[PDB]
Amino acid sequence: APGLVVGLNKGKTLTKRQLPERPSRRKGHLSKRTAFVRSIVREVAGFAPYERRVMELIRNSQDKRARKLAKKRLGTLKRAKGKIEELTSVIQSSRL
Amino acid sequence: AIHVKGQLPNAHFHKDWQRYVKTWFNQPGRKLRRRQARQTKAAKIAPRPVEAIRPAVKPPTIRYNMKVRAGRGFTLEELKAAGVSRRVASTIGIPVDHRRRNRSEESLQRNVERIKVYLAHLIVFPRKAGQPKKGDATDVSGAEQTDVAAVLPITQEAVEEAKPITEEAKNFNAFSTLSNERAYARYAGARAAFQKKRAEEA
Amino acid sequence: PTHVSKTRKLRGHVSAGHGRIGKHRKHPGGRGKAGGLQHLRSHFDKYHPGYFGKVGMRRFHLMKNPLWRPTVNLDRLWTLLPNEARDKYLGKNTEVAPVINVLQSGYGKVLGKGRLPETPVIVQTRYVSRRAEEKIKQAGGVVELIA
RNA sequence: UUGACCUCAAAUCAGGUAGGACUACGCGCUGAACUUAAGCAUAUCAAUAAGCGCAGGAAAAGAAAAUAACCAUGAUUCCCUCAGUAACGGCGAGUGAAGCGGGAAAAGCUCAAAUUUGAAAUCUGGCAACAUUUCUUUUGUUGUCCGAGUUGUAAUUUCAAGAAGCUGCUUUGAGUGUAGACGAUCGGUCUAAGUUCCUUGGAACAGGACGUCAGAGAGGGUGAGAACCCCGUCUUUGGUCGAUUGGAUAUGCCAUAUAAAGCGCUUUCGAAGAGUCGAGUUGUUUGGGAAUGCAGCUCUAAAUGGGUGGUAAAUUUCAUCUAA
RNA sequence: UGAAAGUGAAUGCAGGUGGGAACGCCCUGGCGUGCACCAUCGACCGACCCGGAAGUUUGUCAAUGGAAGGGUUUGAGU
RNA sequence: AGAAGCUCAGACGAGUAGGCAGGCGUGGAGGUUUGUGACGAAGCCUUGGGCGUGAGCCUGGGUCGAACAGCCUCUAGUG
Repeated sequence: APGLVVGLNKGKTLTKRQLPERPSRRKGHLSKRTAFVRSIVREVAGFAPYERRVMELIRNSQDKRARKLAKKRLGTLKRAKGKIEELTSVIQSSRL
Repeated sequence: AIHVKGQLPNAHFHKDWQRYVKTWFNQPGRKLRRRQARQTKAAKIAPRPVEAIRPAVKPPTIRYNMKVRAGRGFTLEELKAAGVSRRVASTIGIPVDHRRRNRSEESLQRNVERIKVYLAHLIVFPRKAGQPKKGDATDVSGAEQTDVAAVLPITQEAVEEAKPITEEAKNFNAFSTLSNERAYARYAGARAAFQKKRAEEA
Repeated sequence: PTHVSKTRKLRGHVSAGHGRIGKHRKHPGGRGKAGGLQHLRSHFDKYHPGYFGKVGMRRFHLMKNPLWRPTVNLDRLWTLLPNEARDKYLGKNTEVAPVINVLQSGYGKVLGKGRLPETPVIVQTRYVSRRAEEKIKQAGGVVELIA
């Protein structure tokens, strides 16, 4: 396959280089100050009404219903699942 | 209402196209204007060449990856290898392409020797006359306006001439290998699923 | 020009060669390809079959470059070489076999139509036909895949 | 009670700015119908005309929330090509792009998010001094008061990084004349040779003899076809003399590197834009077809998160890029 | 050539046959010879309908792959 | 024997719509003609002459006063 147009590792083999990491790709990495500030703001502000509703559903253990409500509120199931795991972490930490 | 031989008409002329007809009667005039502007730039910019050096890059498709063309600028990795800082490269006429990268050592070397040839043949005037600093030339009497293409052209890879036939090339079914690799790539996804389903089943 | 045309020979003739019984009217049969199933069906069926309806599946965002694959036959492989290389290698027994990179000639596949001389030859290509390879190996040469 | 501050007012207060015209070409908004489909309602005409708003000498666009799937390319614009193609269409009439590739031209960058904190280091204005000028018409400098500003003005940073550190080489003015040279520049000027004879005629600029000039035999004017009568034409990308400008050069003076900067290694750290993204929906648009863009409404994120990879969904990888 | 995935044009002197331009030989014909064009019989390439030999690795028992060979089907082919 | 020429013979000849061919005329462009013209160009008038089947063309006389034409090609706002 290497050097055969078709296959899995198709294409010309010309050594290899390790590209330097671009600073733009670091975006999305959670910073120390950003984590500190967001914790302060969460304490100051609280949760949105739909976040509260989801947390109650997670407490009462309707995981599917909480997932479907979060998808309804946020729009995509991926963002819903991220919010569920975010809110269940809040629940676990508060029980701690 | 269409009764003659030939293909069915396809003239996209149902708008107000005469309003937007573009004529080329100014083609000789524009050509002379571009010539005069080019000569005005040549005289105004001093000894410095009218065209900056460009890297040698490969076009990004199977239709064109066998050729070498001119790129936009030299990557930061290439400039570091050639020993030129990005701050001075723009000042001495070396373009900088922060977006490009060297995924292969071959592309890296290709442009590094291009910068090395440019640096060897470059006469840099001292900023203050008579006080040559680092990189500044000692004599600038022979400075001239030359063509970067003549000093350093874009070179195309040339296929090697006749080479001997070896036995591992003799025992190589090219068509069967092409068919096998295509089929291997086609069904690699199904194989990964089957190996998975086998694991949980086991 | 204009002086060797008609309307210089119909000057004087009434109706200008379009007849009296029917005349030259603006669009007596409709504009453009109007019809094809109603009153132009006779011309459309007998001279342009297959014009109406869909056949096949659509491809969205088709790009020609990944499909680029011009083909060359065996009977042109030696003409792809310079004249000096043909003189040096065609018909002469040498330890070193001439090589043709058809990709640099502008070809993505080597097809098998035609005959190939008996001298060994190295063919560098991306794709090749089954019997195109059979004739190249028959001629004593080899095919090397390029990518 | 006086005060401080906030908010909101007034003045023919001090100093400014806006409109209108123009609109060939620029950016938007708004927006048809005739027409075509041999009828006609989707469509087409057309994202056009009319209407409305706002610019410039160009405008707009622009340094990738871009392509691609390559051995990878690399801001934008325009040309050729892609291509009458992929695609959209009562799949009818019709409509219809983009990546690549070749060329023209090329140029890169600036903030927000950082404690200067051993020092608001920042700036408008009043006043007074000087200086400067396409210019008594222009444009600044320095000092000193009043204010603005900590609800954040400078310095430093922009992801291509950077920031703090770690030695160590390297680099350095936002200056002012004056002199002459070398270029450019509107403009005042300068410019070769028959008007000799004969004939015709009202007129010779015609015809014929004899010449002349030509780097000037372009073109006009002059009482009829004039290189030599006149203006011009050629020389001229030039002599000329009168002001302008340009980049160098000679030095003169002022300049606190007590600074600043590039580069190199960090066991490190690295702040990155929200009623915005995204989703649904309704319009309107597109070649975009299971929504291409835009807009309205509803819901509303996130932190290796968010975009995008042109068939919708869940899931898992991979590239790429880094919006608001 | 097919909607695509894809595959992709010499059994032969690049075949036979019929008529054929021009030429040659013989005594008007005959004999060769046959360009160009049609009629026709094949061969080859792609689809279509069978047939699954190797071979590739992954499931070897298989997965994948497609050879020979057959249809008298088809193409805007050689 | 402007071989694109010359020469011989035979048959034949209606025509709307329509097709084709060869010609005549007009404005402008290139070439050409030692081309015509104030001793009268162009235009115009004509019970003058001449040529061609024809489209047309030439010419005498009259008027007139500043330009115009033949041939080979190019072209079109060409009858």
